[PDB]
Amino acid sequence: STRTETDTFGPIEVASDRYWGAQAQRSLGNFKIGWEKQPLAIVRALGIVKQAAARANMALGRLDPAIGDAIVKAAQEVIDGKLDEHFPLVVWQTGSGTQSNMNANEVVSNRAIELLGGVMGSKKPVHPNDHVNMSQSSNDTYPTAMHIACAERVIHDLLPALKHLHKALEEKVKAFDHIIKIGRTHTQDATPLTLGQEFSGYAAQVASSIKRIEMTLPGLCELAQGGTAVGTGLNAPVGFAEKVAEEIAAITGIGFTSAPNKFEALAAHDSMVFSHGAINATAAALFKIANDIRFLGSGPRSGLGELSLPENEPGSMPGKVNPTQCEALTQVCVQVFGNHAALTFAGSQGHFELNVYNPLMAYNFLQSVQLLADAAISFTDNCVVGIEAREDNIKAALDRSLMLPETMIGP
Amino acid sequence: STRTETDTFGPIEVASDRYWGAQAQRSLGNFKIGWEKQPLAIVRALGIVKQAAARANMALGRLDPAIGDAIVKAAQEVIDGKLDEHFPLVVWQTGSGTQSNMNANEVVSNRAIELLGGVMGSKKPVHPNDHVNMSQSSNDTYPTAMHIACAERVIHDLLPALKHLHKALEEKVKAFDHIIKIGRTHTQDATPLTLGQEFSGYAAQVASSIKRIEMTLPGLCELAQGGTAVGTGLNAPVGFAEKVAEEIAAITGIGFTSAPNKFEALAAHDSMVFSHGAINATAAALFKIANDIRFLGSGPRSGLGELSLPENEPKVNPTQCEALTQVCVQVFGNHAALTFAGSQGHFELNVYNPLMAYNFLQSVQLLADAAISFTDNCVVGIEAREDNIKAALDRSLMLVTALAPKIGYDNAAKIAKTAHKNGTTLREEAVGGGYVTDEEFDAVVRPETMIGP
Amino acid sequence: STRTETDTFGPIEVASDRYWGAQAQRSLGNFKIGWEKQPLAIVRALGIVKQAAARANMALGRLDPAIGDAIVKAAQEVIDGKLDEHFPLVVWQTGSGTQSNMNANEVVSNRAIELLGGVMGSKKPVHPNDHVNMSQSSNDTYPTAMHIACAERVIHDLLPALKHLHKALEEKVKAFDHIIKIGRTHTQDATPLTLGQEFSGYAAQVASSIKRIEMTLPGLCELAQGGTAVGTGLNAPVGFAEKVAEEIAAITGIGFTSAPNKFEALAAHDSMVFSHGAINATAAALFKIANDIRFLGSGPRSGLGELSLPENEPGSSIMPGKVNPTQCEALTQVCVQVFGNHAALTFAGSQGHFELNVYNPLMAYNFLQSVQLLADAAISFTDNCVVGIEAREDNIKAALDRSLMLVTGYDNAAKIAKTAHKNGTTLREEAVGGGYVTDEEFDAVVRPETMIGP
Amino acid sequence: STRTETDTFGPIEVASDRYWGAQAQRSLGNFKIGWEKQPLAIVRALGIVKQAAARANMALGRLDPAIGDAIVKAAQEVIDGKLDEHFPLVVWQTGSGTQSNMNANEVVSNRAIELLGGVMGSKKPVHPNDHVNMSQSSNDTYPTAMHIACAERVIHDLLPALKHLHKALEEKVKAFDHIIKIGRTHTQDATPLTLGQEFSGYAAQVASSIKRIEMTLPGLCELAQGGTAVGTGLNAPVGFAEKVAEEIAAITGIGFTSAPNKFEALAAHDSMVFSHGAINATAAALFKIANDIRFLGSGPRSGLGELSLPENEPGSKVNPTQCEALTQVCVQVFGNHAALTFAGSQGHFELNVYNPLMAYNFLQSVQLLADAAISFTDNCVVGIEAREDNIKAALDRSLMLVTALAPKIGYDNAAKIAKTAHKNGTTLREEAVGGGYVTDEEFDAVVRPETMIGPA
Repeated sequence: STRTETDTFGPIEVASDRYWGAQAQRSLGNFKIGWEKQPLAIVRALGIVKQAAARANMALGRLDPAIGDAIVKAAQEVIDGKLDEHFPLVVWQTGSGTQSNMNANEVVSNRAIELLGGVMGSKKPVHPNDHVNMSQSSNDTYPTAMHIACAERVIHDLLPALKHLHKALEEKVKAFDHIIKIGRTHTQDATPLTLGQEFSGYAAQVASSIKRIEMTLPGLCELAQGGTAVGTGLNAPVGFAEKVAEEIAAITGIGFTSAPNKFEALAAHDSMVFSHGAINATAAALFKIANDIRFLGSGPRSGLGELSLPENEPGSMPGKVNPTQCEALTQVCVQVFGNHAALTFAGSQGHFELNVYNPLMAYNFLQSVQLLADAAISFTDNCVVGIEAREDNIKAALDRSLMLPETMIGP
Repeated sequence: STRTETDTFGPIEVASDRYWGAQAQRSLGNFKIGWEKQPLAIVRALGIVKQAAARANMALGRLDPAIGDAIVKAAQEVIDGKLDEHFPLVVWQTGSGTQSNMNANEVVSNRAIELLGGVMGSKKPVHPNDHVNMSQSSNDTYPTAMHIACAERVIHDLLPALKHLHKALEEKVKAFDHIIKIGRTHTQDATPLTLGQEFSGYAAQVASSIKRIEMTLPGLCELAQGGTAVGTGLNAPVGFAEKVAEEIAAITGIGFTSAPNKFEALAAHDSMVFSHGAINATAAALFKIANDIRFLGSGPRSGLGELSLPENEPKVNPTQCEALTQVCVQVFGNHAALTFAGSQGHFELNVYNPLMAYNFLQSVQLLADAAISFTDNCVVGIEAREDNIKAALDRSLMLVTALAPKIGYDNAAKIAKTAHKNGTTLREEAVGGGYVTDEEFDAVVRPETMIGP
Repeated sequence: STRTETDTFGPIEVASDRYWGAQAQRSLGNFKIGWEKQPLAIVRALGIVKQAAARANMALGRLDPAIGDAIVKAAQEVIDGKLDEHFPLVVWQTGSGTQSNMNANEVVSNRAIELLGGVMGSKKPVHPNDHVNMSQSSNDTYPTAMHIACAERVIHDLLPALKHLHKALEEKVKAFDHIIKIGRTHTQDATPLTLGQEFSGYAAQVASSIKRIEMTLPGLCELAQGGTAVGTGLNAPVGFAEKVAEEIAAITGIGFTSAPNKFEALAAHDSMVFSHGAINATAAALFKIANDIRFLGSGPRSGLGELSLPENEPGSSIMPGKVNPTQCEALTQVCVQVFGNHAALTFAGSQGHFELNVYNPLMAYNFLQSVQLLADAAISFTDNCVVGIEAREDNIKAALDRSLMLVTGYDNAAKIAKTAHKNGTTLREEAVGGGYVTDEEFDAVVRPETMIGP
Repeated sequence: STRTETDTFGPIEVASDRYWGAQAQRSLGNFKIGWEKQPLAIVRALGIVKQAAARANMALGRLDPAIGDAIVKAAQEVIDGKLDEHFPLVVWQTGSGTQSNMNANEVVSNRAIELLGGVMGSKKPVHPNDHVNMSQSSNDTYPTAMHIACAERVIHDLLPALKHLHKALEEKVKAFDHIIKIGRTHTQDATPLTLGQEFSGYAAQVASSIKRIEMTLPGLCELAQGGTAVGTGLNAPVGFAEKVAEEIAAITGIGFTSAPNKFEALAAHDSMVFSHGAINATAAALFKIANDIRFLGSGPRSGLGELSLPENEPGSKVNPTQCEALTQVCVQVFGNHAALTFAGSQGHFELNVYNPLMAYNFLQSVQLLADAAISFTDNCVVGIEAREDNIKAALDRSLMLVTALAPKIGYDNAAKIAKTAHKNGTTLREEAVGGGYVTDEEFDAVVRPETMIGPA
């Protein structure tokens, strides 16, 4: 059961229960590459831009409110994640993200047609290019969607995750502050510090990571939208760039702004390279914390034996508790280091007016953010909060140390 | 509706619909991290190990044929892709791959039980640990499945994909052999070469990439199975290591062997770092090829204008070039992750296995799929813009050297500078300056004699 | 001839005309690895720490001014770079930088001794450990010196080099604002923009890079000094951490502070990873700029032919066209080197163990190499390429009139396009020669200057 | 004083004691970038190419013996490392390596002129371009020199350094083969193995790395020389490509060959990406080995305490400083590999113009790994001693060996022994004998670590 959809290349059959159009159907056949569909955060962001564009185009007298209001309602369904199944395209597509931009135009158009009681696939009364794509190019819409999605996930997922981790580490600083243990430098026995003090290092690394990320957000919140095809703003109304950013800001509740220079915003994504550097630095910090905890929990008898980590999956030898949350997190952090290398290389590869590595950069950034937010929460809830000190082992080691104690942990 | 499954922690409910057990159900909650499930190639290879172990275990008299035969059939369904929906676990789990090993044990055990008309969840008469996992450990099974999957996907997907690309390139070598063009070095106009010669470079890069990959296969084909928990082989029967590798080889049609040192095989995965090194080098070659083609197709008026690339989407954007180059950069990133994970083994065991399996297999899948798509949707349909190329050939200043024999260096130089200043051709400055007749110009300046030694 | 020097391990011979002592001499023999000695910027920074520590120790009455004043003068010579030949140790040493710290203690001690008329090698009256290293550890001094060195080179070398390039780019924006050219998207012909607008993108990328770098400096300027061995501050006087940071700030003219958590400052160097992330992002920006200019200057006849780049290397008389974009090549090579350095530095940054990260020299070396190369290459690409760039106006205009992009009367706009495309002619030759519109109607309609803004 | 050297741009002064010419002198001011000069292995290799080219040109009758014999002797001094101070140019120059090729031409020409009693700077009777650079282009010469240098250093430095390390690891396999220790998986206590078995893993990692590197050498030994400017071989005599490769092979004693496709050899250096992938893999192996030894040596009292590593410097306790040097070096190689790979991707049309960058990173990787492998071997591995009393004492304290009682006393009674030992902080013996599950003699009869270290 199909309907026939058309574009400048000709007609193509689309499953009747699907909202997408000719171009999306073509891209399914042309880009059979890999496992990865466009991140759902990008799908949502494309919804935000189509909705904000409609609102700005109406306010600037370019769009019939009969058409515009239907676009707005249809795009809300994309925003709310109700139409996720109508985005079947892979990451590994045209480097400007044109196929997914057109996927969003077609879906918003067909759903709006349906809401107005029109015939799906006919492009009437809501046209995918003339109305949904009005005042925009793929060249400026996809990079805008990237920044929105990246900022949103950092602000709503990653930063709360890290604060949650920080709070748990601070609880441990307070609980472990009276526990005096032996320091290790070069892995060799050294002078004493409290377990609370050691944990205060971990906490400080996490707080610092939070601040580093936050500092990079203003860059991320500058949007390409309104630069159109090459950055000149040609074929956009005067004032569109500013207005559509205000509309985007109002939808998201995040202080998005129009980029001061559209040529810079199209030809390069240096803000994402720098923001991803803060996430890269966060991964190095979390790696170290997780690796330390791993080793401090080693044993029960031939290890360092300072920590008792919660046992999350079933045992049988007695006392043998694998630090599996440390393992999940350290694996995630290394993934991020790899993502950062790809993201950086892609960022260097812009040509003239346009960087055509957009889907790759969005996919790497969003994966890093998802992985680190998820693993930070999991490591916190399933490891950190339940960590106990093995005080007898810590005492018994200190009393059998060569290194020498309440008078040895101060300036 | 749910079935009660049990482990040493206690009972937990599993959808009656599902073949997995207590460990897998627990891991769903414990590792709520990311988008990525275990690659289906890893699921298949785990099926392969469990099938091969059951056969090895039966031939060594350790496993009763009533249990073993059911295991073999249940495992065959995993191998064949029929039970993919029964592996719901993420990549980002315990670093030995234990949870996915357990997932495989439970799925095979339950399906085996059902084949025997027993009660699922009861571990009778096919026990997930005692029978499906017999003579093995998570530590030696998951890295074995890693190597099987990596070698299988390279042999069946990547290698044929590159050969397909190589053939399509060699065809263009022959078709474009007669087309003389201006070379570019440092992006500046240079001495000539044929479009065929230029494409012979691309082909040779692909052909060399294949040989580099093939060379790393023997190392991938060495399997950790039989090292058990720490490499010693404790709790595996004498001969199990060798037998199970033979069984795997028979299942796959590929020359898998038992690794000569099981400690090296558990504590590190250097052969995967090396293989992916060949994949990384192939990504660099493919990137350069796609980037060249991208620029050679630039235009139609203000670019290089040498190639006409097929238009697939509704002035032709080189979208297949863009897909392939993005894929190659992804591989560069994957290689850094895989290398670092490789360095991070501790004592008897490397606990970055799922991360390494995921990266290696993603690279292989992307490179293979993009190579095929680049071949079919770009390379085969490439046309030379012969009028553009010839026009440029005639407007070039590079051919001045051919006049030097007959007219001397200083005169040729004077032709070139005047042509450069005036915006004119060499023929216009040579013939119109009296240095040579039009008959002699055509006799001296022969591009066909400047593309060889 | 050689002077006998002594540590807890035994006696060892040191060349008589050298100021280093027993631990330096041992490390020379023990670490025969690589081409790279410690960056001179680190040597300087070690001198700074020794000078500052002496002044901080005197102000807290732990060090006798007779000894202290000689240390200051000796350290000054290290700071001024007068004693660089007395630091023969490689980067590829102990991971805390212990041996370079000791190299600094031994050089400043022997020089101060020689300044007080004493006997070199005798540790009197200036002891390398008890006086020069007083109140400090290698674990807090080397990381302190790393941060001083990195911050000094970013502030004095890289940022001025970037401002210099930005200024030169802004002059080209003004000069090229009138020149309308064809845009390129996916490398395909696209709608018009001016060469000035294109260059304003480059200028904005550099300015943004400058801002990203500056924003990371406060983190770099937090110092580990005072944490001593494991971070607790043991064996350093109360108030030493604050005071020595104040002394370091006075010496360098830069607002260095004492790190609020010494455990974080010794066990990890996350703020270097973050700062180097700004440098990494700068290298990606510079890479794209240089690469664009390389392609825009390509030709003279079979390239893009938009820019004429200064020829800095001799050509042939028979090759009046060819100008290799060699400054572009130096810069792009440097940028790619920075991408590698960033990967190493990040990985090293993840590899701390318990109270101490022991990849310090690796990270110092990579960071400082990145700063040196980017600053140098930015200077050289500016003076030797950017300032001398000329637009090939006739070429750009000829390209603009041979273009098929200005088609956007009737609607054989597509048919004029497709015929010109088919025939290899111009839009004029088919729109006027085909009888669709006159020359004056063509010229009143097809206007690029109306197509470069909203 | 100075000598006037001239190119097409005009005259330039060169220090009288220096053999380089006009282009080398201009390159000093044009590329004031970085600390790094062209590696000396590249200088040597440029010497090799110039000597090989002279011999090849003479043999083909295109170069006068009076001129070439002088080039040959002058180039020999470059090859021997006698003229190193006359190559002052940085890595960070033109991407084809032109400036360094020119440097070699000028140095060879001026020294040759001198040997013939001519005037230095005159280009007579030996001309840097007409004679020393005959049949060559900078596009095909510098990458030939690059491959020569990389292969030479791998073959003479890195491979022997790795065999040296392997040899010292095998000594330790034999020494430690009697010593049974507790395994560690996930860093947790696990079943036993010998310290010899553990070192057998390290030794097999090193042997495997050796084979991986060797396998990539044929690729590295294929040379671009003869491709000239763009790959076609125009301006080179028929058979120059083959002959010059032969001459290079004869100078080096290494099986260099002429690359079967010159366009591939000029536009890309994928062979180097692949070989450096072998070096990258080696660094990952060596990092793991050194990191393990670091941790096994940890203590002396609150670490793992398995190994006593030689004390080279103060000190405290024994800081594992050789492990730190080697691990730092290994991470450096990971970074180099990323830069090298990306450069490899960046070729444009007929020529890759990231040559010096790739050369520099490859040779630095080789130098650092060879040096660090040797130093780690000599100053750490050979002197490593097992702390047998520590290891034995942990082996007897371990809960891991309960599994040996399981066949005799059953799987539930062994666990009861283990949990009680765990809770009480007592040994397996105290709980097994002291709970009447087994006699002292039976415990020694069944709980035998030496029977749990192999197939079962």
